[PDB]
Amino acid sequence: SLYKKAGFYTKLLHDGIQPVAAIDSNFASFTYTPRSLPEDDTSMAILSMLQDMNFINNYKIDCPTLARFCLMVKKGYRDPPYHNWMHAFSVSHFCYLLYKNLELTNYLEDIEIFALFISCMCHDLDHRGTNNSFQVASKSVLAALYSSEGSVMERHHFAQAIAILNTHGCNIFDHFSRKDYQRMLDLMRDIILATDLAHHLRIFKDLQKMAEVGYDRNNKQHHRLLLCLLMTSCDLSDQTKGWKTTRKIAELIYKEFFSQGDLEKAMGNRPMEMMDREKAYIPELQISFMEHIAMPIYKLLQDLFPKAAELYERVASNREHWTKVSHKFTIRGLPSNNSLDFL
Amino acid sequence: STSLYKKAGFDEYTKLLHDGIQPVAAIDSNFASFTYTPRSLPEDDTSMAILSMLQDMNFINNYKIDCPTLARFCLMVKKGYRDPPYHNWMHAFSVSHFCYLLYKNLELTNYLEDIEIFALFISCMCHDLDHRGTNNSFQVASKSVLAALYSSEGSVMERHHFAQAIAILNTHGCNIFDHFSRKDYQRMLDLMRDIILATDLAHHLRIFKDLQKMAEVGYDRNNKQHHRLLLCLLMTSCDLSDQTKGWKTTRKIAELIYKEFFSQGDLEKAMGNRPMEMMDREKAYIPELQISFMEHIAMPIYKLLQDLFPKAAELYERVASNREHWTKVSHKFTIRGLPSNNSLDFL
Ligand SMILES: C[C@@H](c1ccc(C(F)(F)F)cc1)n1nc(CC(F)(F)F)c2c(=O)[nH]c(=O)[nH]c21
Ligand SMILES: C[C@@H](c1ccc(C(F)(F)F)cc1)n1nc(CC(F)(F)F)c2c(=O)[nH]c(=O)[nH]c21
Ligand SMILES: [Mg+2]
Ligand SMILES: [Mg+2]
Ligand SMILES: [Zn+2]
Ligand SMILES: [Zn+2]
Repeated sequence: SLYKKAGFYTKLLHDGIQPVAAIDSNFASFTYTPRSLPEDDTSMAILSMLQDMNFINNYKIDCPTLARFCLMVKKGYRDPPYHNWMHAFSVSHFCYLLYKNLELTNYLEDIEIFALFISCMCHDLDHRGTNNSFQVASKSVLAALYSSEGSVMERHHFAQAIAILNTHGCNIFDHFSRKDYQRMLDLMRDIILATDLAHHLRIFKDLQKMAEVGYDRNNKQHHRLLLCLLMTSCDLSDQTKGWKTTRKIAELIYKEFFSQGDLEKAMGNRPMEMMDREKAYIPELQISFMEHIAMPIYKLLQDLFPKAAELYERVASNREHWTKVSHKFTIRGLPSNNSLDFL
Repeated sequence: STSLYKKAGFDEYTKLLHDGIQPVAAIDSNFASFTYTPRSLPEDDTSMAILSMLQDMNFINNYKIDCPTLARFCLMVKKGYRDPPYHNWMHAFSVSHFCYLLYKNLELTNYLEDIEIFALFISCMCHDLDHRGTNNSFQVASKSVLAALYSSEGSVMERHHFAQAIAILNTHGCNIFDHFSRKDYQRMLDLMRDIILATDLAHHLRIFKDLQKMAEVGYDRNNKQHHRLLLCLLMTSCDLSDQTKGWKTTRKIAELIYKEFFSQGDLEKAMGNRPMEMMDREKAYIPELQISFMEHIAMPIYKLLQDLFPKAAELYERVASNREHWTKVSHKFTIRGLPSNNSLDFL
């Protein structure tokens, strides 16, 4: 359960901004797997995506400040199996896919799309590989600061994002008007807080009604709800990839969750069944997660954007794959080597 | 028709700064005492009294606040309250005055940061902005625009009060803190959000055990959570401070509270719903409701305050004394709801 922080540029300045097709001919496709990109190329890909969406030119972002900000955000992640920089990078890449494939500019303002992308980059900053309930249980300084207001980790992720903006030479919004600077902070706060599953559960009925009635671009609340839905669709986007990606991400998720369970046991507390390597049956847990959490989010996305149909179909297909592979997975927890390759 | 409460305008200035800011002793020699009843000050003098309190606490000088901006901000906040019997500007003014009394009598500068005390006072002025004379449950039942915006997160009215405070700061010529650094401006917004949200009784009940733990172990001025808990406790003590005044005040405030609550109950009945017993003029027995409110909500707040600040003992004693007064009333009060003339002057 020990996950380290790497700390407390010239390559990016020389050729950090590349045409996205040079990264991969399939880079702007829903079939691209951003985890296939070497970690050392991810900062360049972030700048390339911001350039391709034209935010660097439109918002007059200083490229050296943007390169420093990207490197700070990357260094802001610890190394647990799942909640690491490669996860934030892949969530950011999905936001870019939504911009490139769906007609986002016809639903949201440019500033809202920009905040969604930056929020994707920052949304799990300084994650400890433990959930909100663990923060409360371990009586952590994060729980001491935020538990009374809800969403302990998410309030921390936003605080970490603000701390990077306040670091000398990293403020990518430095030249914005006081009104636009504040608008960015408010959007980042709302979007990052939307990543707490408890928040999604509380607003589900309202997202359901928005898709039922129809998206109204003149309704400010519809913009807020859509941003919440888009953010959760980016956070769960590993489930929209191929079966091999889904299988590997289950391995990473459960290695992280089971380490939390082991730590709770060492503290003399009984963990939730899903975090207990002695009780959890991964295929059943993943089928339930896909049915209750991921599939409804992508079905809502399909209802608002017809071009998103393939995402829901992929999630449903990955759910069916777990049922078919469960006959070969006869154990609780993970195998001795923590790998699901045998499936 | 008694549920219709108007806004004076939409979401007296030159006159407010003509003779300069008044020293508090010129307003009243008893202005900084726990025996002062701020509801006695004429409503037209309240904006000047707010500036006078900010000047006496040295916030205008220490933060170099622009006096015309502060005068406009004060007038916008005052105009931001509707006219229900209890949740009107005189309540926000009285709550702000109590904050000032805590500053003067409990020497808060030895427990909290200057910016925290400043945010507490501003939050007191703004904490019930645009109140409709209804509770949070009513917003959900009436399917209001406020419930549509905030019901999932709880504290519907309190999130609205904070939003209204922010809208005033965003009005041209009303941003009293726009010269603050980005870090300090954010600190002020976070403090105002937390302090206003602490006025939801459900929030107070959730943090109650932690407030008791803090009072038991002892306040630590180096502990950030202790500062946050203390701000919540002080805000709740300001919000219920009418109970620390004389019996005449407690009796009048019961009249105002129940006129407001019963109008909500009548409105719920007109909507085909059965309201809470405390809001139903046909079921409510005011002396017992007030004894319960005092014993289970108000007295524990002033007891925690006394535990943390010995000089606050007189506040707890006064609240306990007003509770004993309701026990005396319960043996000479034979009606449900309020009398037909809506007056408790028969007491
Ligand atoms: C951290 C958590 C989680 C984060 C965020 C949201 C929200 F944004 F929707 F609220 C929900 C859930 N999470 N993430 C995955 C991986 C992913 F599916 F994303 F590929 C999984 C998973 O496979 N099984 C789980 O029981 N929880 C999982
Ligand atoms: C609006 C409510 C109320 C506000 C705020 C808080 C918290 F901040 F503590 F949470 C609790 C309770 N409230 N206010 C009073 C008047 C006062 F006592 F303040 F003089 C009363 C009352 O006499 N009886 C009640 O049943 N509820 C009352
Ligand atoms: Mg998260
Ligand atoms: Mg209130
Ligand atoms: Zn995430
Ligand atoms: Zn109040």
